[PDB]
Amino acid sequence: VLQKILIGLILGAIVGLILGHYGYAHAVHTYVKPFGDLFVRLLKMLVMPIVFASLVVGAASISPARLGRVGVKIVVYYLLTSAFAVTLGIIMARLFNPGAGIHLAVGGQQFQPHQAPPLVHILLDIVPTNPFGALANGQVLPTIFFAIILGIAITYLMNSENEKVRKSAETLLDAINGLAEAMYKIVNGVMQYAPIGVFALIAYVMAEQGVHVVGELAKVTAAVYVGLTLQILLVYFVLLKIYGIDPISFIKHAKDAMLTAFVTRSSSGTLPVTMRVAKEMGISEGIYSFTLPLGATINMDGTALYQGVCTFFIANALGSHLTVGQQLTIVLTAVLASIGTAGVPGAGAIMLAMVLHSVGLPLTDPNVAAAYAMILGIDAILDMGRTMVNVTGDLTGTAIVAKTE
Amino acid sequence: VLQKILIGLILGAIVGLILGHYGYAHAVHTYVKPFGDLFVRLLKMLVMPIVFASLVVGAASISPARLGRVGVKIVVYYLLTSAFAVTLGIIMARLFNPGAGIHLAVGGQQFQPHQAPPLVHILLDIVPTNPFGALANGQVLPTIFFAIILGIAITYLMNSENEKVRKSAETLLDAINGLAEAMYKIVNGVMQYAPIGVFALIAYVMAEQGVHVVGELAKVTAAVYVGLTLQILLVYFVLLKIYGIDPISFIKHAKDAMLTAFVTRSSSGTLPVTMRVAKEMGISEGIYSFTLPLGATINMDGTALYQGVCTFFIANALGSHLTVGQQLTIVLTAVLASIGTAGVPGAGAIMLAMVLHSVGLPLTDPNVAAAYAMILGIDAILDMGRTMVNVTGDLTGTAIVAKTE
Amino acid sequence: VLQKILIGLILGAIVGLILGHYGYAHAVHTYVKPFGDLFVRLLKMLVMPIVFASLVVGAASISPARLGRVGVKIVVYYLLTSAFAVTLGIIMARLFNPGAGIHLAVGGQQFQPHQAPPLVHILLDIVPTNPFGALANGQVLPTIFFAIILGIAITYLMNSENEKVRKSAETLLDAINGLAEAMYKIVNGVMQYAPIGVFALIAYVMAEQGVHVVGELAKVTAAVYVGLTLQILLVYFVLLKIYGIDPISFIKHAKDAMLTAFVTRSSSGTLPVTMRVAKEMGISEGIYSFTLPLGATINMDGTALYQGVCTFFIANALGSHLTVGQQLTIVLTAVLASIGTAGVPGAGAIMLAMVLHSVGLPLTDPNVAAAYAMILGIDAILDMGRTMVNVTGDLTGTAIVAKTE
Repeated sequence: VLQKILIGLILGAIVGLILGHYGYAHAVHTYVKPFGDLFVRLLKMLVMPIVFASLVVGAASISPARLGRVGVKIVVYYLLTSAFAVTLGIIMARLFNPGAGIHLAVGGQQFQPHQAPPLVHILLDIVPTNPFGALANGQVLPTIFFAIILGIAITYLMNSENEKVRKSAETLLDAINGLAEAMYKIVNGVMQYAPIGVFALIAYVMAEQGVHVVGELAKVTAAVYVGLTLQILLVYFVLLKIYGIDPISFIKHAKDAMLTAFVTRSSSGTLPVTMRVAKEMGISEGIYSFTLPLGATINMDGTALYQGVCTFFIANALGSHLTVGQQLTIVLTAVLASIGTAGVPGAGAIMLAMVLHSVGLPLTDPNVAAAYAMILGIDAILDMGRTMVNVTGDLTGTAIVAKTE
Repeated sequence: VLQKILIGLILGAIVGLILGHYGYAHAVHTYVKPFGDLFVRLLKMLVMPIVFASLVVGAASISPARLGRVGVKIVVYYLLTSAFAVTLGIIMARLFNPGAGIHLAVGGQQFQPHQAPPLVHILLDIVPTNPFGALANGQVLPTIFFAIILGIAITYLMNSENEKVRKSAETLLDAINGLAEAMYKIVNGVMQYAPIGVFALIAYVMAEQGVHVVGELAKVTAAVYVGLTLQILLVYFVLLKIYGIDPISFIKHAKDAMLTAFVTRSSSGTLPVTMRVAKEMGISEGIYSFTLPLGATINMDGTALYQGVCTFFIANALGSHLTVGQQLTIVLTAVLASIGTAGVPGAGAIMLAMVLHSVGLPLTDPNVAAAYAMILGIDAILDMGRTMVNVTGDLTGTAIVAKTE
Repeated sequence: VLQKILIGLILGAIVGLILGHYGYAHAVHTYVKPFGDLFVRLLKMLVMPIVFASLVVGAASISPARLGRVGVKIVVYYLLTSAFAVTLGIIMARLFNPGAGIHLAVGGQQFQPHQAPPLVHILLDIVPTNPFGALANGQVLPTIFFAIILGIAITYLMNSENEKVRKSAETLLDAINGLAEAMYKIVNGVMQYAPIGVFALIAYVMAEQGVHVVGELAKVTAAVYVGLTLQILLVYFVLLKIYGIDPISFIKHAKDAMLTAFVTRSSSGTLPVTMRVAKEMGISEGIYSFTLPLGATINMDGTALYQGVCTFFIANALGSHLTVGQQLTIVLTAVLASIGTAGVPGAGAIMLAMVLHSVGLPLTDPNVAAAYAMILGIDAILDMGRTMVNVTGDLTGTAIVAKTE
């Protein structure tokens, strides 16, 4: 499996890259990308039962602390891993270069989605209004919430005086587990397609946007991937070791999701695999159940590091000192944008504006707008990497709060 | 419990009221309404499983009569309680006078709701086309219907020749009961937040519309509340007592629903609590499972009483003789719009036009428009009261048909 | 039933027919059609749970072959039965004649549906993106797919070394079967309404379009019906008989679905009755569970026949030679459109264009557009017949792939 995917990944990225230089970009998109979609598709499909079932059951564990404790632990873990990652980006963007060379074609045309939901209508939006609707619409947040409340609820019912009560409660709680179980059985079968999918998936990415990783972009591309590489070593290997956990047992188990998350670019779409991985490394369904999903949307260290290295790239190709010292605002805003950024195909660059405006350079004065347009050119490239470091870091922390609680 | 809420209630009312007389209305809203929202959120959530689950189970009771009997009983009980209520509000509107004080500013703007669905595509719309969708979209009517057809079906399945058919039936039927059971477990938990919720809720209501209970409205305001008051004494207590049931054990057990319905204003959103109260006083799940939901949308004695007093208020501020003798039309159309009115936040005043134009005064002729416009200024206040009489009345007739059948 | 359904259909088709010849069409439509709608509503209701549940369960049978084998078989079966039907239409439309009587009214108006989703965005669209969304949205295909994958997934879970895995698996698998079981109990119940519905339903159709089946249209009408009849004897009996299964016993056991489908016109909405008929003749729930739905959208021998007799009707009123020899284009295109045509109210006529344009005469050349607009007059008439030969042949194919595999 891991060799058939790697065989696919490598020979793919190569087969792609050739065609992009021979001008077959469009022809890879009309013939190859679908085979790679059937994969992204066949994954998205498991996201909803798997997440749901494996968390109502996931209130197996001790309500008050376990969950509550595990939560407070991984939330603090998430925030720090995020904040650090942008700092490591901020620096990486100094060492390796963004780009001082002047951006040509002024006026790229970048729209203003200022109608950005008020923070209150987001936090309040975390409580479902129809667990069923929320359930049948994606919405892997309220769905998380309702699962927990339903789980905790089921647990209490089993400690009841009545024999009736605890019986029907265990019928349901079992049935829900049937699903939970049945779902992984699938994540496995539909993982076998991953080779073809992976190959076909990058065949597009490279033959469409790789054939442009040159100029100052090449510097940035590299300025990001190196920044990324370090985030794994300097942060995940470093925090794993001190936490009594084997870095090679880690990055060999999670070697499955690690890749899916890189070819798909959908952190959220990778969730079924990410969750099989956590399960297939013996973590309690009370941890990986409320950590990976809550994290498949909060912890985006990779995106944050990317947001840092990108604030400088526009600050350079614009001509500011990046408000030296007050680039701790970037450190902050990029942590705030991390949370927000949604784990869909490629919306980190979109949610990158909030940070850009915080350093002082809005997406409207067409110098900033036309420089941004260049970043968006090398984005299928940039994302892959960060959308790994995004899923990896969520496991790193599941593995921590694993041993811990 | 009832005290923690009562403390919050009275104290909130005062806190609000004062802030509204100092000009802090927009600050309560931006700050305090969300705590009251989180409450309504947390309830709206349980509305869908609770209704579904506790009704498939609800087909424990004897298919033919019980349901078929209890049904026809509670509809007659409902229609009359609604008719009585508007008559009682017409009386209450002649005695306590609405207001012959000539309408002020001419320019209210009220578009015509003529596109009010045909009765055909309303009755037929009671049969769901996708129980799963009807299930996952609110729609607590077709959902009611399916639940019963599912139950009754699960009932026949147990009396089967095969032991497998009867086994699986009892699996499902049980699992379903898990949810239902589990869902009340939450009604009790989420009930604990209510004090903070309640306080936060009226805090807004009063410091936004309470600080406007003046002019002719103050009369109408009171003209309505005194009517509502009687509707509890003269009808509910009187019809409770006569059927061999204790009015004080009633208002003692149903104290919870009554209040949540008063602050929420959501008759429908109060359904979980209301349904716990029904079970928390021993009505069989074969009755409160099909009376309260079907009642949270048909029986709205309060709205009809509020719809009575309000047709006159415009007949007074317009100079119409309230079409003496032919005000039996209000009596009818209000019983007809009662039904129609949906237990959402505040649509009694909207569904009022059906009754208004039936009396002769159309919502288009600027005089009526500008009359209506004032009533709608003091609505949060006006609604709270009738929202109570609305939930209350559903319990009353469920308590009647409790003893009867 | 059987005779009350027949008594309703016969007297109804007449009661209708009469009112039309006197001018009351619209009245039949305001008072009668609703009863015949409450039937179609009461069927459509069970198409979603009956389909899903009777197929997760339907992964009773041997994963590898059985399914796969059964699958490859029915598809070849369908593709041949379809292709034959049209050929049988072409012929039937050469012997019986469309019309050499020149189209009159030029000025009918037909908007070009050039936006016809690509075959790729249809085939990838067969895999759900949220089984729950697709569950709650019709989508009796994505849902078919996810069922099989959750069924097969559950089977393996049952042969698990753990006892926990195999317990919760059989709890779930049972709960699902409960519904599947319950859902047939209903199809029986709401099948009793059938005579009322049937009666009311042809009452409309006849008294609104029957009183128009005259002239070259009456010829066409007969040409399509004589053609359909022949598709039944010459292909269904003659293909049942050869495969060793009694025709009279087949067209006796499926006289139920056979009729609902003729009065409903919705092959898709008839499904629950079609599935009960399958079960009630003893086909394994692992065949009729994945042959009938994946047939209520792909196998439409009826539509296809009607598509050949129509492509001929136009090239006659228009005066072409129907591209003689190359009407095997139609033969092909029709089978291709048959698949596409989806078993809803009356859209075979809509999807007819693709065949027409392939033959040569597009729907926008105001001549063709006016011939076609006549065909669309006697449509629910033509539809009834082909919406039978449509379902009938979806069983015939399950009756073969029953015996064989």
